[PDB]
Amino acid sequence: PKLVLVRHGQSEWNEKNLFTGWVDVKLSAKGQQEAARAGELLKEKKVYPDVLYTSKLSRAIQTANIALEKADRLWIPVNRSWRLNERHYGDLQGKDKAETLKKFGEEKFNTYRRSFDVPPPPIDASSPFSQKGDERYKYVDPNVLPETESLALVIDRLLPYWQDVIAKDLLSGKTVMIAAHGNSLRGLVKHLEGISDADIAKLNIPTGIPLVFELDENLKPSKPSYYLDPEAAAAGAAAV
Amino acid sequence: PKLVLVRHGQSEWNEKNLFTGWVDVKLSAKGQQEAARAGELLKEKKVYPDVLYTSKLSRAIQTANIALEKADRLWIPVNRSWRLNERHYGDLQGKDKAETLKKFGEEKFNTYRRSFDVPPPPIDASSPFSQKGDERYKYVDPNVLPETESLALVIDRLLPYWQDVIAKDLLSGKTVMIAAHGNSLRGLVKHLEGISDADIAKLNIPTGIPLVFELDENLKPSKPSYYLDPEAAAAGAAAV
Amino acid sequence: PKLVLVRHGQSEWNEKNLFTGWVDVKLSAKGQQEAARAGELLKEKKVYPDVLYTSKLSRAIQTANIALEKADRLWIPVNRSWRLNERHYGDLQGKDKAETLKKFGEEKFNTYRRSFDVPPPPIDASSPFSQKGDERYKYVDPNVLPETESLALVIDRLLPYWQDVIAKDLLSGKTVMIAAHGNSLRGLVKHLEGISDADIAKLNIPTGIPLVFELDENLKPSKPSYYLDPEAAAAGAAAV
Amino acid sequence: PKLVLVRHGQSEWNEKNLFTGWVDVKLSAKGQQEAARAGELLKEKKVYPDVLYTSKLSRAIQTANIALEKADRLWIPVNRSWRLNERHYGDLQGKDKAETLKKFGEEKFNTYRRSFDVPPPPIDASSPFSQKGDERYKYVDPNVLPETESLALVIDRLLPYWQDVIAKDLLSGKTVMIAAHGNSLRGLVKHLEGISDADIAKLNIPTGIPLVFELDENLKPSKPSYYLDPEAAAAGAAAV
Repeated sequence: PKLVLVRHGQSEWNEKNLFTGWVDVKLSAKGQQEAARAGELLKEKKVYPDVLYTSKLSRAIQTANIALEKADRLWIPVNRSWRLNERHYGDLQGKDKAETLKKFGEEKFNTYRRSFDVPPPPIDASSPFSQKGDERYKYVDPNVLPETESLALVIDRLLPYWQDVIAKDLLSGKTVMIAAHGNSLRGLVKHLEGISDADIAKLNIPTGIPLVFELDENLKPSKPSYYLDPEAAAAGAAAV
Repeated sequence: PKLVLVRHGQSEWNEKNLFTGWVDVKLSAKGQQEAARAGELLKEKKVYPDVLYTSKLSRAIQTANIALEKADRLWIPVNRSWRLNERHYGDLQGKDKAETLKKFGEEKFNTYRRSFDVPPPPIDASSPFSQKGDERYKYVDPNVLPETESLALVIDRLLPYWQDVIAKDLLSGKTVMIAAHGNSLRGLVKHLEGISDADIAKLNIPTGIPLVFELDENLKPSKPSYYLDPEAAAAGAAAV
Repeated sequence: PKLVLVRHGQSEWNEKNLFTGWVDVKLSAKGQQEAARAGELLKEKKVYPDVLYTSKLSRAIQTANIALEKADRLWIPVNRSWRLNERHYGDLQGKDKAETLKKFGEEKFNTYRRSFDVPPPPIDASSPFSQKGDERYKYVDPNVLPETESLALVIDRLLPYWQDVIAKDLLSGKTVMIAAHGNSLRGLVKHLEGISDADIAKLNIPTGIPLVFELDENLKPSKPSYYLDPEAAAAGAAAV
Repeated sequence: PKLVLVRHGQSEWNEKNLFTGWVDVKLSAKGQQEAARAGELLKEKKVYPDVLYTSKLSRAIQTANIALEKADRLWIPVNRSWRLNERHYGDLQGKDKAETLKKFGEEKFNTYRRSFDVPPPPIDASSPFSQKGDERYKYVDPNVLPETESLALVIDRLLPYWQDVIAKDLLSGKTVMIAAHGNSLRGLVKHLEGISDADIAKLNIPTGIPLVFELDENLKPSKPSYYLDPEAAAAGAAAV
């Protein structure tokens, strides 16, 4: 089976230096161009997805819609799940990254941003940046929607969706495309590749360049994953 | 329940004067702006669909994607069906409308364009504009795909989808949005309003302006349908 | 692909000589044994369905449940639809077949029972045997539910389900089993085999014996259909 | 919302004293009678489920089919998931309970049978009682299918199904019926009622008597759960 992962490009809050998490902000103008590039790469390299999965956040959905327009595959069915959403940033949602760094110090800042298992403080329900009660989550058990998450917790809520729903299409022979976010894709890669809890902190997935996995019958990589544009495939950080 | 209908704006072949039918062309630049306007009207009139239905033709899917981005409702579930597709134009697909008019004369040309039950001539299998074997229809019974259609035949294949699938959402209390095509929407409007076979030749649905039906528990209009921009009505522009 | 059709065995009103149609009666004791036999034949002939389709009438659902228990395939997915329902018998539902014969004469009685296109008289709304407002049809467009049907009308409402939903499973390589009724299966067999309007009045499908179609990629029979117990064929018993 | 839980009655292996786990054995004759009683109780007490969820194990599916036949609600849609299956008994699958008790001692026997978090030893893939490769699990990620489970592990794989799928129907206003097994229902009850890790070991759910939960908008009990037949509702053990 073949799995294609696309991380959305810059959002309007990334350009203003604000932590986003589950706040539903749109792509910036550069983000829209990165999505177009992703779709041009699917077309140039002839990777034609049969089914699309997205999160419930607009920035990843806009990305997929632009990419699939460029790759001429807009007609494919689409499924969306909260379990592919970005990590919830707790009380850091809506805060300035430079102001947060000065407030907490580099140590705490880097623990919140990149520890495997230390989540940022929980957000308050009265906060304007809380998603409690948002309409797009009204049919999910209200007790499972997070008030903060670490990457470990993202993985725990992402896996069951991979196991029962995405895997069914891969095992049926479909090429699946996932349009999602930095932490939810980092979580999935950790799982497929078997990256340790300590090393995953160092993994970065460039924005806007599709990552392909060729998997065998047990859904394990049959060869190393590869980006559709290796040169551009970025290891030099954007912000991290 | 509430139903919102949106006809896509101008396609790239409408700009070039060619009959499109099931050929999968994209929106022109004007078409894209008409889609954004439909989205602005949804947002301005506070009409917020809970589920989207599109045909399998890119021009309607692009229209919904742009509209829902402007209405800020990109997260809603999306279902697609061939039964919402434009009428299949048979052997006229890919043909110049002026040349066709010169070749068949006014009388035959307006019959093919607007009779209720006389279809255009069947497309040939060789034709570069036939959709036989197209990947997006591979899971439908091959025997039901049309080689040509009249409005009457469009209605016969649309209604079973309306009866079991769209009706289920409407009867469950969802606001449903349909992004589709001139003849498939004319077909549906003929059914909801009880317009005679003689009279729907005169019905035209403007491009890019959402048409709202408020329906009762029997799925019959409880009040007249209305456009979200009544002033801008009339489809007599861009071809009468 | 492979399709397996099973007509339910005798209902409790068939035993009492009453026209059933959409009235939801249960299997008789004999009917239950006929369902177990169909299951034994599936298991003995190694025909193992991957998905089950039933109507919304208990007698066909009970039949599938007993059969699949005997074939050891109870875990497969199950889909139900009103479009697989028996023909609606109009004002004849709940009526004694002998008394009806005495009241309309042979000629009118055999037309109603077996013409292709003359339906029985419409049921009245008062009737204790009408299904109007029945909870199991509450999510279908109320306007499409029948007040009476002929075989021709059964075929018109069955085919769209066959074309989009059952065909999708067959074209995906699933073996599909349908547990349904004499007229809905006669309707489907007329379509697959190309039996004329004059000739399907003579087609009878025995109760409880699975009928197998081996179909090609166009969903046309690639070889003659066959029963799993050819010897026991003929539906001339329990009414000719 | 209203949730109804039914534990299946005796299987053919329970009567022979063998641990079952995921081995797919059928109900005994007493088990079939207990299922009929469950359905008679739904009818007598007027609890009419709108949707059914079952595991992928025949004993729970047969239970539901018999119960729904007695309550006259066979037409309701049906969904099945491996996540509602019984606890996998690891290497104890297929072993005699008395022979296992003498082999291990009461201490180890009771840890394996009722500890919250100590699973029995893993089963071998070559064992005849292993479910690795079984056809009904072929579309699930092969890496998540267990080789042994404790109740803690059952709960971890059951919860995501409850959170996204079952909860959606409860939140949509449907009365849901779950037909499942002792440990998967004990897991769900632990979660809804907030029973501690140490106390859940003592919880027993009688076979064949529906347990009803009346839940509020956050899916928490609005009043204590109750059995449809309190007297019979058994606390005196069957085997435990």
